[PDB]
Amino acid sequence: KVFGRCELAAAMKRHGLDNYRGYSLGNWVCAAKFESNFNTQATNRNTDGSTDYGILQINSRWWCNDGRTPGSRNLCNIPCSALLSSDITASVNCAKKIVSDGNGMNAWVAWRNRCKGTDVQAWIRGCRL
Ligand SMILES: [Cl-]
Ligand SMILES: [Cl-]
Ligand code: NA
Ligand code: NA
Repeated sequence: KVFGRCELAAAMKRHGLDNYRGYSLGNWVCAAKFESNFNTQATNRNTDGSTDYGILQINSRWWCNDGRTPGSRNLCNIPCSALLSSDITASVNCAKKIVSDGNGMNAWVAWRNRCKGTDVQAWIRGCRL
């Protein structure tokens, strides 16, 4: 599924991401825009052989099992394919674990380079939340 900006904001809000670990909603929307262009089916392969999955581009080196990333962990305890669902629950629940791991949203390189230090509230302006 390709979400609209406000539709995604609402879904993330219902799933408890608004101010989760002090990151306001616009941060999560901004990260999703630049990671996946709001497409839940996005995948991208990394040089190390790991793959990033879903709206928030969660990596198979640490967080999910795809059966093809040798020596990897599965800290969210989920198949990576679950991250591609139109239902964002699994992505959101895993993202809460990642953002809690010490580095905050800096775990998402697109957030650090494209969102951090910008007016992120612009990403939810106009939305009915
Ligand atoms: Cl694997
Ligand atoms: Cl980037
Ligand atoms: Na994801
Ligand atoms: Na893995």
